Amino acid sequence: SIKCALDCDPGHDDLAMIMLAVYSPKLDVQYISTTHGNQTVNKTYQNARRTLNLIKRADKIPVYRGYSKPLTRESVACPEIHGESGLGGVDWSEIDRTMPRNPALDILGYKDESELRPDDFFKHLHRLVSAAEDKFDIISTGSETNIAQYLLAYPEDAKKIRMTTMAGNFMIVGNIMPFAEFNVLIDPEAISNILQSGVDYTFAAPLDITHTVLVTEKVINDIKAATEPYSPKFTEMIIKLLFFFKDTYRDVFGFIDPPLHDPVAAFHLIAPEWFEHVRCHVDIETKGEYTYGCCCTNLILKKKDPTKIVKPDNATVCLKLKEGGHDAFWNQMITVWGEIAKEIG
Amino acid sequence: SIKCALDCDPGHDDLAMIMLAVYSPKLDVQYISTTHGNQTVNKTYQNARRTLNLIKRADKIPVYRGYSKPLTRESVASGLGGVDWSEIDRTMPRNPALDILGYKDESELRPDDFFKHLHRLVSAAEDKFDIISTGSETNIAQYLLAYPEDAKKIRMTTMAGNFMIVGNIMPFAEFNVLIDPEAISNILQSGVDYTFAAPLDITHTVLVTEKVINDIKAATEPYSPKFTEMIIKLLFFFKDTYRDVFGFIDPPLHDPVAAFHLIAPEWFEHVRCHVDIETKGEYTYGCCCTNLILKPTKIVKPDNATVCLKLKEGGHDAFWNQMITVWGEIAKEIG
Amino acid sequence: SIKCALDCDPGHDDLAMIMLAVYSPKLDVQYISTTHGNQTVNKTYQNARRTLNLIKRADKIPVYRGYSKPLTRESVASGLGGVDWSEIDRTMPRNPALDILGYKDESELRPDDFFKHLHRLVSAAEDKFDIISTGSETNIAQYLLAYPEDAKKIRMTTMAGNFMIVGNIMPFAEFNVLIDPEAISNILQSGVDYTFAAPLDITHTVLVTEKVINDIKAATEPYSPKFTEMIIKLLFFFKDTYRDVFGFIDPPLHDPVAAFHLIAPEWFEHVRCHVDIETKGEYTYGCCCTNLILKKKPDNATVCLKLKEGGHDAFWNQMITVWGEIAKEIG
Amino acid sequence: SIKCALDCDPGHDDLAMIMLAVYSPKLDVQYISTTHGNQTVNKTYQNARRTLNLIKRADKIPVYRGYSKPLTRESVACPEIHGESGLGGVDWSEIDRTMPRNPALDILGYKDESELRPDDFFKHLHRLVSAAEDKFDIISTGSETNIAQYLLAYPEDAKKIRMTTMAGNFMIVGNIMPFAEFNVLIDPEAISNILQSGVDYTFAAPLDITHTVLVTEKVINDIKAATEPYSPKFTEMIIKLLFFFKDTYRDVFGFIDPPLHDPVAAFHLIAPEWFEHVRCHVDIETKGEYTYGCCCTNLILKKKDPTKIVKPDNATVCLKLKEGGHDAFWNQMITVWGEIAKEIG
Ligand SMILES: OC[C@H]1O[C@H](O)[C@H](O)[C@@H]1O
Ligand SMILES: OC[C@H]1O[C@H](O)[C@H](O)[C@@H]1O
Ligand SMILES: OC[C@H]1O[C@H](O)[C@H](O)[C@@H]1O
Ligand SMILES: OC[C@H]1O[C@H](O)[C@H](O)[C@@H]1O
Ligand SMILES: [Ca+2]
Ligand SMILES: [Ca+2]
Ligand SMILES: [Ca+2]
Ligand SMILES: [Ca+2]
Repeated sequence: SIKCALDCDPGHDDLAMIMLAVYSPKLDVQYISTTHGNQTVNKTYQNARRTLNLIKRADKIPVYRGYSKPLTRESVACPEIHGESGLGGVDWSEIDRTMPRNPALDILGYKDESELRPDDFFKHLHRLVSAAEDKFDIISTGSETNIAQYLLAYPEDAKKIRMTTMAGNFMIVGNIMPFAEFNVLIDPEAISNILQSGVDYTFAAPLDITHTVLVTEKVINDIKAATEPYSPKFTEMIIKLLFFFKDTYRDVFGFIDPPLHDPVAAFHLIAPEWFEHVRCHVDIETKGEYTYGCCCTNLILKKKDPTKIVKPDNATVCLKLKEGGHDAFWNQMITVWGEIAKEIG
Repeated sequence: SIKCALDCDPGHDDLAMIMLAVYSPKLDVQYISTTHGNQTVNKTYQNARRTLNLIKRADKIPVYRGYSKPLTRESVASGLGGVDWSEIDRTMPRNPALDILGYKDESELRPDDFFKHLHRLVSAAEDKFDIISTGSETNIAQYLLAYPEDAKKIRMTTMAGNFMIVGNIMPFAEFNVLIDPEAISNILQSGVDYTFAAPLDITHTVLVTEKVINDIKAATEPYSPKFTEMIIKLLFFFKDTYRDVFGFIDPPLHDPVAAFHLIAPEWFEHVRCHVDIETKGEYTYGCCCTNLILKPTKIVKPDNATVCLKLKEGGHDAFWNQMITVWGEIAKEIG
Repeated sequence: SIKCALDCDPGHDDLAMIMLAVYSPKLDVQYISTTHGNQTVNKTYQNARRTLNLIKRADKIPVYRGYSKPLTRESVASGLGGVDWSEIDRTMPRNPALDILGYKDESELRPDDFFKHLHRLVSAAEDKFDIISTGSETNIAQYLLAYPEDAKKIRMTTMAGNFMIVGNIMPFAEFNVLIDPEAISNILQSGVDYTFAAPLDITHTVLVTEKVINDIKAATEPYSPKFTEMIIKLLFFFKDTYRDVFGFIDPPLHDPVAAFHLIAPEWFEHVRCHVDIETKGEYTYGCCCTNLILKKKPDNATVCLKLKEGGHDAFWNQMITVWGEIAKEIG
Repeated sequence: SIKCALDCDPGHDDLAMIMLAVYSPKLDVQYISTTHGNQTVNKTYQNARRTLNLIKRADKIPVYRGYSKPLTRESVACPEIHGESGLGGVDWSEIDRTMPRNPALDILGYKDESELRPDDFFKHLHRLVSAAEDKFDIISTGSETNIAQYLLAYPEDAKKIRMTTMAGNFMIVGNIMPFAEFNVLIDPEAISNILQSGVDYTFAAPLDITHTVLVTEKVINDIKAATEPYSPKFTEMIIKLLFFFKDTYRDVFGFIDPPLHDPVAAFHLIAPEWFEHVRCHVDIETKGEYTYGCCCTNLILKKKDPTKIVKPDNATVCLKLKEGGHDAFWNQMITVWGEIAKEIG
């Protein structure tokens, strides 16, 4: 079993990722840290805890509320995709009202949530990094501000951190900006810092991959088949969240079926075998006026003139799923949804 | 018939574009102006004249040798490999441009030579004068700096940029834009009526297949086997690198597509939009940035270009029949 | 008395500033936080504690070791040359910060340690809590990123920048700004009440002349000759490079001037203006850009361009009196 | 006698520079080319010709109308200093009405001025560059766009061009922007191009020097003394122009006596021996948002760590006048004003 932490900004797809990571027996989630991105970090905190409560885990997994804005830029949310709440599609009154105390507070010695501070997670992560036999796994699927901040406070830990991310676009264009992907552009300095720090970094789920991991009619019916027998209430919840995500992806980006981005990065930690991988140098544009967040690589230059590479590698890039990859991913995701529905009843 | 000028950096693609434009009865080429690219503007001059001589037109069309480097950056400089050009070079007629300029020979050619000829054409035009541009766009930027009042009477039709797909020589940008993005940025702000007629979006689907090669042979081999051999080699010179570097099974032909746009616009999708050219980006200069991906109350910066993202149905076939018919007529004249 | 904290990168100048702030009865130093500069934040930690120990205060004031590098750029890293510190190091009392934090020893110090202490001070303040900042301003930028709602209740008084004269380590920019301009840019946008109290504009006219040196000796040599010797060497360590590189006959003392501003603001000219920090410039990052040159976007700082008349003398009498009291305590 | 051309944007101080250069026997002016800057290049054309006509030379010196805007930015004029015309202070009706035909037109084969084109000067300059035994001298005291354009058309001539300029600020702050000087900031890409091209370039008159070359009451009375005996009309003209320049320099920048910048660069070609000189690497800021046009040098680094210098020298910088320099300058300037007044009567 692999001990890991999740850094995320839920967000419908982060919701899916938490489910997979928390319930996969291959992963052992230590905590969740929320960031700014799809919404304000206060909402993404609340949304991680809602995800956990729905899956009967809100009193088991500590959740930390992290940094509210990027290193050197202004926050940019994405209600256009994820609603003003960050998890549109459903009424969360019941989940909010039955929310157990956050075990993070116990760890921190806090009476209540008003004491939560962005750097709360630091000491917990540092214990996990120290304890790790090789490297400690972080899955990051929102802005990567929190990890940048950690590394600024703990630079000596970078070499013992392994990042597995949903971020970027390489061989296809971006989404919220022409050539850049949301998670990078909202704080490119963060990812630029991380790449230079000594972290072992994997672009596990760029749009390149995530734009082929779509929530089709076939997926929706497999979900209902795995869940409706055990928990109609849970079916209703997860379907509505996915339909809301679909509708905005259609109205905003023309997509017929929406991409379920973030679980794919958890899937990479669960089962790396399903992914193509290439080592390269990734530069994050920070100076560009219209192109900040662009992930610019030396892949062309290796292919052209291989033995003249100036810059050393600083990342793994996953451009495609290997054969059977899409199937492997959905079976793992739908099995988790089926187990969740069992626990809920 | 449509009077026009060609600005280009031949270049095998540009060679194909000159052929189409010069031999199309729909177009009336007034001159050709060459620019820098992978090859020095001196070579691209020589290559335009080689193209013209091969097609029995070197003594009809004036060719100008333009600027050797970008507005504010460094160049990245035969330029028509695949072929022995000794015969073409040796039988080269005098460049009619020299007569117009009063020059004894070619060593007197200056980058701004084209200016007064273009200004006469712009003045004479009833609406706008058509320029087809398929290399760096430095020359046109320079012209507009010398003649700002003419921008409003210039219509540009270009091979440049990439919009819904990634770039080529840099991750998100296309060669012609990145080699001088300030040029295109200037032009877009100037009042020029500007059409991205042949971005990679379109040109990456205009590929030299087995079917194209045999149609070429069919149109050319009866009349000029030498010319068949030549045009195939030129089209396949960069084939291996296009495969191993950029994944193509069959290599693209970019620049003719922009001449095709002036010949027959009706084969192209078209959308008016605001294009920003990245100039500040370290790794992303030359990017053509639009909101085309997006389907509020946000201040819309006004349109400054037409973007052609795809060929309409039958467009690829319309293009090749026009291109291959030209190659067929050329091969007739050569024998 | 005015409660305040010092953020600094000692540094001979910062050493002088700590002395003034700690021994002035007008100021009540709550803690010192160290930052990166020409020396690593580990050394600047050690140097703040050395300053405190020398002045018989290392067991009174908590010192925090802060961030080791800028927000988004690379560091440019003893830091108090001129002196043998073996005695001071060996007699160093436990850092009271450790007691506050529950740490056994100094290896457990973390850059964000100061945060909760500062937040208590900000909350407790009736209007705003005073920070004097005289190195890179990374620590304060980090704090504000963790605690954005506190910006409105923080008053900064800094040694940083250059406005009507050129810079020092770069043509148009001053060390403290250029080493992390994103930090100061952040702070200026945050809501902090910010004063450029001691730009080069002022500090380049606060020079260690023969007259200053003899006044120092007069105030100190009667009580502590070894302290006289120490403080002169520290003040003249960088003399040769200040002459050969930057033209000064007598070298400047920058950072005390910012503590002096909190002690006695009335000696300074002041103007409210909009300051833009260059971050995009290749050769000009750290430039503090205003329209101050012109006599014909909302204000975000106070700028102090010159000392009022008698200001130089007010400053030295305060500085030299502190050195005289220190020398008394040392003997 | 030294053959040279003037590139300028008159402008009250350019007016003074033309006077000095044209009437100094040490200099042989081949032509004047006007640029954008203190005003639109059409006005600076008219203003060069007005200068020439006033000094009985409008039919002797060809004037070219050059480029109207910078290489890659939008024009910025300076009416705040120089009036909407570019030469406020005086009524120019008489000068305009008695303006002889521009000899440039004869050189170009043009019937009239509507045929003037920005690249007109090119062929004339190229003949002068070819004919020069070493290098051909250009004095440049406005935007340097025209010379950048020339070099883009004629790159092989750069090595045979010597520039002597009024531009920049090095050890003091700028004027129209905090850290940069008008002539550089209005087109920094131009100067950046020129510095990289192979031109032999001298910053002969930065603000460093020009801010100490002031039009005092002592200068004004010396002017009147040298001119009023021979031409009261000319005295009236040159005084009014200087007083207008003074008043705006006071209202705009608080200067009591205004700096007469541009003549100082002509003075450098007349008598270099009055100037300090240092060779260094000058970088022009082009990327800075608030600091474009800044002249950033490696002078600090040679002083600090001398034998590590990376970047090769690309300019001469004149930081101060040598002793007697200010006197030498005014005697030369006031003698010219005195000779002008003689010819006018
Ligand atoms: O571009 C994909 C990222 O932004 C989307 O909003 C998802 O949350 C994902 O993390
Ligand atoms: O980017 C495609 C362009 O570059 C190629 O070299 C062709 O000439 C074409 O104009
Ligand atoms: O540039 C002035 C600053 O740098 C110096 O090194 C001093 O520490 C001062 O705070
Ligand atoms: O900054 C000085 C320059 O601009 C001024 O306006 C002068 O004309 C001079 O050429
Ligand atoms: Ca997410
Ligand atoms: Ca081309
Ligand atoms: Ca300091
Ligand atoms: Ca001028």
